[PDB]
Amino acid sequence: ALTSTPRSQLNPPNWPAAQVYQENPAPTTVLLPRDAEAEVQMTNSGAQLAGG
Amino acid sequence: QAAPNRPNYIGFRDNFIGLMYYNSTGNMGVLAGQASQLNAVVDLQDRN
Repeated sequence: ALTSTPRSQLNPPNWPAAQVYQENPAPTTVLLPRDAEAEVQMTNSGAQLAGG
Repeated sequence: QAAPNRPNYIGFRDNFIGLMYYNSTGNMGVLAGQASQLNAVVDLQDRN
């Protein structure tokens, strides 16, 4: 009575989308390495960017 | 009669010229951080 969500029928056949353990993960912040605008401008200028 | 044979010494090129694959794009080397294997040495056929 302190660990069971009040049900209407034991072993209910379809646990709804609210009383079941959804997992929220923290938003995945990615550090986009590069700015394509500057890379394209530099490569057009004649440079030949190459490396990590 | 008979003679000597012409002499030919046969030794490795100066500064070992040619032992490593320079200026050849096919067998070019690489030097990149252990991650992001993006090459960092890009060779051509014009810079000799």
